[PDB]
Formats: sequence, C-alpha cells, structure tokens
Amino acid sequence: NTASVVVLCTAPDEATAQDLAAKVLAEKLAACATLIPGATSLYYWEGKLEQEYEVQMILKTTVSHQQALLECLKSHHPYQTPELLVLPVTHGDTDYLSWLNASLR
Amino acid sequence: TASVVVLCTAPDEATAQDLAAKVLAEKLAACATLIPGATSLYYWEGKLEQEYEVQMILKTTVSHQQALLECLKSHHPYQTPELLVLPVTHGDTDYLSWLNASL
Amino acid sequence: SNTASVVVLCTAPDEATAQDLAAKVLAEKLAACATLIPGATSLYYWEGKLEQEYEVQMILKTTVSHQQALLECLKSHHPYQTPELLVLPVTHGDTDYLSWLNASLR
Ligand SMILES: [Hg+2]
Ligand SMILES: [Hg+2]
Ligand SMILES: [Hg+2]
Ligand SMILES: [Hg+2]
Repeated sequence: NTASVVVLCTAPDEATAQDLAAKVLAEKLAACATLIPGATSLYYWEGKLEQEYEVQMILKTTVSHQQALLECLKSHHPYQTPELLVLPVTHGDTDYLSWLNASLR
Repeated sequence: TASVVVLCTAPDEATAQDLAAKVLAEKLAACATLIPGATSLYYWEGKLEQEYEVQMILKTTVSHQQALLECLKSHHPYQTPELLVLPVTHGDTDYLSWLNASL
Repeated sequence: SNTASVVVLCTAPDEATAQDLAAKVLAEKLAACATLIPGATSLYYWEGKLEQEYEVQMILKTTVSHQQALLECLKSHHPYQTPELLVLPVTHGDTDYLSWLNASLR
C-alpha cells in the first residue's frame, strides 16, 4: 500500500485529452484521469504572446509508476515536449488508495 | 499556521455545493472551490468508464486536515472518497492569516 | 543549469481580469506560462455570512528564483492587496519543459 502522486499534463482539446487518458489507463500507468475543459494558456514564444485553448489533465497514479507514466505521455506528444509536472501527495483516503494500488495490478 | 489543499470529487454540482456548505459550517475548511464539467476516466471490472464530475479544491490548515478527511469520508456513500492532500509551501501571508482565523 | 519549478495558484474574478494579469506577469518575466480555468465557484464565510462567488482559477508556472517577485506583483495588483495565493512544490518531471521554463525567465 503504495504512495500516490498527481501528474498535471496539458492537451490542445477534448478528443486528444480523452484519447490520451484512455491509452495510459489501458496500460495501467494511471488509475484515474480527470479532464478539465475550457482553459486558456498564455506564454511567449519566439517573442510573441500566444493564447491557446487547452484541456488541463489531472492524472492519479503511484510513485512506482510515475516515471513510466511520464515516459508514455512524452512519447505521445507531437514534439516530445509535453507541459508535464508532478505534485507530491502527503496523504490519501486509504480506501481510495487501496483501489488506486489495486487498479495498477 | 500551515495550510493544505485537499482535492476530492463529487458526482454533480448539487451534492458538491451541499458538502461544501456543510464543511464550511463545521469549520473544517475555510474556502471550498468547485469546478463542474470535468470528465473522469477509469476502469471498472475491465471496462472503461467515462462520467461527468465536479472537481473540489478545499483549503484548510494542517490542524484541521484529519477532521476534514473524516466528515468527507463518513459522507461518501461507500465511504471511499477520491481524496488527496497537497502540501502548500508558501503564499500570501494575509490570506493565510484569514485561513487560520477560521477556528 | 536548471532551477526548481513551482506552481502558483491565484484566483481572479473573470477572464478579462485574469488575462490582463497573466499578460503583465509574463511580460515582466515573473512566470513562464499562465493557465486560466473558468467555471469555478467558491464558497466561504466572509463577515460572517456564507458567500458563493464565481471565479477563474489561475495556475502560474515559474521557478523558485522568481517566486517571491511573482507573489509581490500579484499582491500589488489585488484591489485589497489580499489575493487568494498559494504555492505548491513540484518534484519532477519533463526535462525539456523545465529547460524552457528556465530559458523563458533569463
Ligand atoms: Hg476517478
Ligand atoms: Hg505508453
Ligand atoms: Hg461529516
Ligand atoms: Hg506588479
């Protein structure tokens, strides 16, 4: 029984976000994906301010599967450079955690 | 006073608002934020489920953490809320003072 | 040589406010990317009545070296100098993304 972690990744739209989630679930690299639509990203690129629609993905997994999950997401990105960050979890519901660990075989 | 962010999931905005109001009244959280319209994907019994959900983001202090996790768990139909606690390393000092001024 | 990253959460009332705020902190190189999430409602007691209010949740990505200046700027822009502002530590991951967030800021 398994420490958890929350992985944030950005997708350009709902269909991409959905398909991504499906794949990493199928591979048992995450137990649950949460997808938040409607977001805007702003950032400079090559000297210009960009403003883009996004879906914020929130992926729940254990510290044992974190590197492979990260590897998988980076493999699917068109330029192998996903906006991908890991936040530490300092506590779960231990029953939800039991399910999370069980889901990952 | 240190603060934490608690994440939890509710099936619809109506139960999510009810639960927010209750934990705020019991002074287990200072602020509860709700984002409906989320999609959650996961496996059940070998088939992929896809449901709409409301993401909850609850702000509280470490000294109120356990008691929050407990009213939340009691409250969940099967007693297994999707509940995850994130550490906060810093922030606004005046905001944080107000967080603690609840209790 | 890359610095650690952080996530800064800040709350804004609406898209116009949040987008003006993001543009200014970006132009000043205090954050590398700002994500705005509309659709949030917050509930809290204030003077001491239960309020419910619509919000835009801001997620700002920056380095530990620029954290304090970012906090200071956002605070200064807030109409009461008291922004709902929290910092979360990042423990990993994508090295190219991290290299870009660093290059963005100097
Ligand atoms: Hg889930
Ligand atoms: Hg993969
Ligand atoms: Hg309760
Ligand atoms: Hg400023």
